[PDB]
Amino acid sequence: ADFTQGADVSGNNVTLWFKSSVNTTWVDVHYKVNSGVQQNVRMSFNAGAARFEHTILTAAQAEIEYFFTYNNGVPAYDTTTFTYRTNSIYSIPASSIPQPSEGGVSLKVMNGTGGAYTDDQIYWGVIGINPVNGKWSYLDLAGRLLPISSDLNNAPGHLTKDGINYANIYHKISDANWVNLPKIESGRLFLSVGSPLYMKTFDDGFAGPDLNNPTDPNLNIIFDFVAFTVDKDGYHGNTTRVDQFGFPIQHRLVNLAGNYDRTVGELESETRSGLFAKYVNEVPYEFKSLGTLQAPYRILSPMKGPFQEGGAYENYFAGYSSISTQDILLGVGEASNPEVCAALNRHVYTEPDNWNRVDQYYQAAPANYYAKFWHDHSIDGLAYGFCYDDVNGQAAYLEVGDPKGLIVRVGW
Ligand SMILES: OC[C@H]1O[C@@H](O[C@@H]2[C@@H](O)[C@H](O[C@@H]3[C@@H](O)[C@H](O[C@@H]4[C@@H](O)[C@H](O[C@@H]5[C@@H](O)[C@H](O)O[C@H](CO)[C@H]5O)O[C@H](CO)[C@H]4O)O[C@H](CO)[C@H]3O)O[C@H](CO)[C@H]2O)[C@H](O)[C@@H](O)[C@@H]1O
Ligand SMILES: OC[C@H]1O[C@@H](O[C@@H]2[C@@H](O)[C@H](O[C@@H]3[C@@H](O)[C@H](O[C@@H]4[C@@H](O)[C@H](O)O[C@H](CO)[C@H]4O)O[C@H](CO)[C@H]3O)O[C@H](CO)[C@H]2O)[C@H](O)[C@@H](O)[C@@H]1O
Repeated sequence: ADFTQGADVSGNNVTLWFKSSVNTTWVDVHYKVNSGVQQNVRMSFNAGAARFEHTILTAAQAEIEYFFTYNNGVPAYDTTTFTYRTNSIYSIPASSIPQPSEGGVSLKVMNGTGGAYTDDQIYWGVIGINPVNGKWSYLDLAGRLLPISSDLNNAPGHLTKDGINYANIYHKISDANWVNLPKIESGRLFLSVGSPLYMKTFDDGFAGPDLNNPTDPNLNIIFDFVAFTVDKDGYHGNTTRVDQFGFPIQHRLVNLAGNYDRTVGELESETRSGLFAKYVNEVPYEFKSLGTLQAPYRILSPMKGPFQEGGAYENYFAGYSSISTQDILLGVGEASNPEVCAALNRHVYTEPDNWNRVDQYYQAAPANYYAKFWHDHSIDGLAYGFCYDDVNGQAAYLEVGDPKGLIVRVGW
């Protein structure tokens, strides 16, 4: 008659839930709040979560004693009495992932902020190219890629900030448990806390946040994103700190055959405030302001800071190679070759025998210590700290040919 049960807390409310693994079509919950009149409620079935739920208002502060009556076939059964009063990305059972449709992947955006934000305060949006017709599109909750356009910015329901209209392509975590992510080219899953992002869409693309612009509408918004392509060869995706860090993210990919289940991202035990505080202590002086200039919204990548052309540290790599600091940090020009770029960022360039020896990376200056930071505080030391961190398999990148589920957790 097995079941799992629990009490989800959100704001001042407590949602009792009952998930049956048997032949159950109805569930009554019987509860007492600080020993009051016994409430007996026929619970509602939440299809997305595949569980019965009943929300008790303004009771998060209270003591709740509850048990359930449920059927298993014809007869009814009672559970024992439970009492109120993990959230880990690993706690989502693979068995609970719904089968994706049309060669897609089931996507869950999960709230891991430990009470910092509620589900209805975390926003997400998927934008990318639909390979069906090559049209730039956004994902709806039905799993459909809808074409974006300039008109979308002004369509009914559009967003507005300081008198300017922006496409409303975003959803709240509270809007869905799972969404089908169909095949998509250069997709991005934008994530933001407190508000959506404000990004102009066009008939042939969109303009994202410009962290070099003092008046960018997203400068004072805490956001991040995951990148993915879903094609005939399956799911391929990553988190990235190549441009900025907004908040901890974990990215778990699970396959159909049941032999692939991998997760990359910041360690779940790292806190956002922890990371800002450690960043300014751990990195050498030249990299410190990357963590302060646009605090508390983000930590900046070096080329968005004083390592840029004309900046105070525009010659940070000067003695080490003849190749410019800017070429190195962005993997362009004389550092367009991935292995060269990688070795320079890691300070192993002058020792070819060490290019693929992880324990020798970042052992002397000058080096990309911003990139090093993300490796030090990420699962399995994997991170996209700079553009070519995938050299020697060091990036927070995952792929599988038969994807079932992708879980993306917003940490804090
Ligand atoms: O790095 C310095 C420059 O950074 C730029 O901004 C970055 C921006 O370009 C990047 O956008 C991501 C897209 O590049 C990415 O699109 C994917 C392709 O990268 C990729 O091709 C592979 C290729 O990697 C390999 O070499 O050969 C394969 C042969 O087929 C090929 O498949 O193909 C993918 C499959 O189509 C394609 O999706 O998509 C991502 C989203 O999914 C984008 O995030 O993102 C960076 C981080 O945000 C940006 O820094 C600047 O524009 C430049 O000025 C800088 O010099
Ligand atoms: O300046 C150096 C270069 O930096 C480039 O930006 C990279 C960006 O390219 C990288 O995007 C990844 C892709 O690497 C990844 O590609 C997959 C292939 O690796 C695989 O073999 O094929 C599959 C298709 O089946 C591809 O998906 O795909 C993911 C998901 O879309 C992308 O996120 O990510 C880096 C970290 O953000 C980023 O720095 C830039 O694009 C180059 O133009 C530039 O020369």
